[PDB]
Amino acid sequence: DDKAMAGNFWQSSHYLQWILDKQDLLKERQKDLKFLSEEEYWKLQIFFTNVIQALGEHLKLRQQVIATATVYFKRFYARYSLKSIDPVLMAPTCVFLASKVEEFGVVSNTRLIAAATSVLKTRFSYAFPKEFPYRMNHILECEFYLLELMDCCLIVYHPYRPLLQYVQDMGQEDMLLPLAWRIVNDTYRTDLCLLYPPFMIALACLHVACVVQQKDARQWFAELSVDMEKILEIIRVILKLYEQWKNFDERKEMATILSKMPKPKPPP
Amino acid sequence: MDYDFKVKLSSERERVEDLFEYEGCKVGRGTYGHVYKAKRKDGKDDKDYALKQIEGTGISMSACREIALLRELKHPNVISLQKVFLSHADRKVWLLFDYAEHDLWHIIKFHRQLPRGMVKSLLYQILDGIHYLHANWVLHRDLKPANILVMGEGPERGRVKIADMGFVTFWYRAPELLLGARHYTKAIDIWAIGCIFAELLTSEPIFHCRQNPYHHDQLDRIFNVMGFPADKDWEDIKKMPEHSTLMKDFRRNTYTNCSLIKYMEKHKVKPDSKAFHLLQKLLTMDPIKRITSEQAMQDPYFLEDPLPTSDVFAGCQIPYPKREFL
Ligand SMILES: Cc1ccc(-n2nc(C(C)(C)C)cc2NC(=O)NCCO)cc1
Repeated sequence: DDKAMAGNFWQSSHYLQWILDKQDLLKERQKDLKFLSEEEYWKLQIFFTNVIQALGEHLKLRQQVIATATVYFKRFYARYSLKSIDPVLMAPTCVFLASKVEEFGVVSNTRLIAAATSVLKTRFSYAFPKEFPYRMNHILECEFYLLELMDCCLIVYHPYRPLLQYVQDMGQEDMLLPLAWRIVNDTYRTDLCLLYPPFMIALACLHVACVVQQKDARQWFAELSVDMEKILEIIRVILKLYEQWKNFDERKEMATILSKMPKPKPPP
Repeated sequence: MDYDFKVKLSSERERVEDLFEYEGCKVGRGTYGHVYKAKRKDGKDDKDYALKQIEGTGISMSACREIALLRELKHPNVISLQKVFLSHADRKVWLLFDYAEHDLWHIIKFHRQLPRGMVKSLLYQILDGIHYLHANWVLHRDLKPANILVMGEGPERGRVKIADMGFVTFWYRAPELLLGARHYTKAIDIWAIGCIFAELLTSEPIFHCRQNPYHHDQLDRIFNVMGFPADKDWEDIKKMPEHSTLMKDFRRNTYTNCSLIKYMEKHKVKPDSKAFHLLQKLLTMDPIKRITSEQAMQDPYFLEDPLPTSDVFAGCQIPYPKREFL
């Protein structure tokens, strides 16, 4: 058995439309950088990446659904501003839609909202004093805006499948996989998934996993056939994020940072 | 939400009513929704389009599944999604497909015999299309003459397009599903293609039957045509959930006279023809003894004169009635 469109990545809508050029991404970001510093924008990305992981965990969705919900979120705000739709509303909308795409079903109108409300209250009260203000009609409306901006591109490929295939090939699943898998999770704190094919991210995470546990895989890697200059770019971003992580007190800074986000203009 | 955002997207968004003329032109009323023959009002197109309003409102499993899959799929023989309209006013979803004037149900209906160049052509493009979906682990799950669309006059003259319209016919259902197998497989699709091929050869549904997954009479007809499987023909028939029930209700000696050769001889098809030999590898009772779509495409039936034509009609005049509105 196997999953639908598993080996179609190179003719996929992910590849053909949603691997963006970095310069275009940072250009459209300059809208929100008049209200936030470079540092503060990436801290938000991490924060809402944690919001999405917690929601997915409360709902008991598998890791593949959480990653798809995250990529939708990134896709949206890669193109449009933080003022456009409240990211408090977008995050549970991304999990909702992703859960329908990965074939786990419609989350109940009661369950999705109780999920949103309980997770912001319990795990995120430091950034959110007030209870979750949105109801299911706001979710349904947002979902409609989400599907439009993505040009109905729903199938998302991730690094977890090729990561398992490489580590099987190494013969080291017990030794290297648990850690490499965890580094893949962490990459979602960054723009990587909009800039590199998922297999290349996989290799980079596998490489950091090898350095960490001191396993020599010099020749295995050189025996592969890929632009290593690209894999080195990714490895640099992964190493970078672990220094960002270290210096960032999500809990002691996010309420101030959230207050600086641009405001959704209301009707007159 | 930001107000400038709402109004800008609102202004710019393409609407179904604005760009397409479809009122009165309802061609099908399926279980997944209603299908319309749609003319493009805005200038540059005399080409017609099939427009589908997905039943229900919002993004149901059905809606999300169809959008997601067909937005990725790209093959000449699988039907192609041209555009999605999301209508905010009433939360209805519209899908735009290439309009297909014909289908194998109406073609087979009309001949109540088909030329053999046409049969072979039709079969090869079904195999081609199904192979693509199967390579992508996309199972059809309900192949039959009405889901095999054929493109009428224009740039894709005679090209088969595989679809899924939606909606009692267990005539195309493999025997493992009648004995209660849980999952759909690639082999289940191929059985149904064998049924379609026999029907193209003879114009009669091979396993035609009068109106739980178990169905006694559908099984009887299969056995009347194909004869009762011997243990050695299907060793894991014993593993099937309804095998006890099968052994209760049926006796193999009832079907001693019955075989595929004898059915197909009776309808003027020779049992030493390449046509017949490929049909038997398609209509094999045991799924694991059923050849793949790739293998059928390699069969020397498609090398024997006449070759598959790209145009199923091979230049000739299309004598089939066009689609009536509803
Ligand atoms: C819920 C749902 C309904 C139909 C489809 N579907 N699937 C296919 C295959 C043959 C490529 C697998 C084609 C379609 N849909 C259609 O062909 N729709 C046109 C009129 O309904 C998918 C999902």
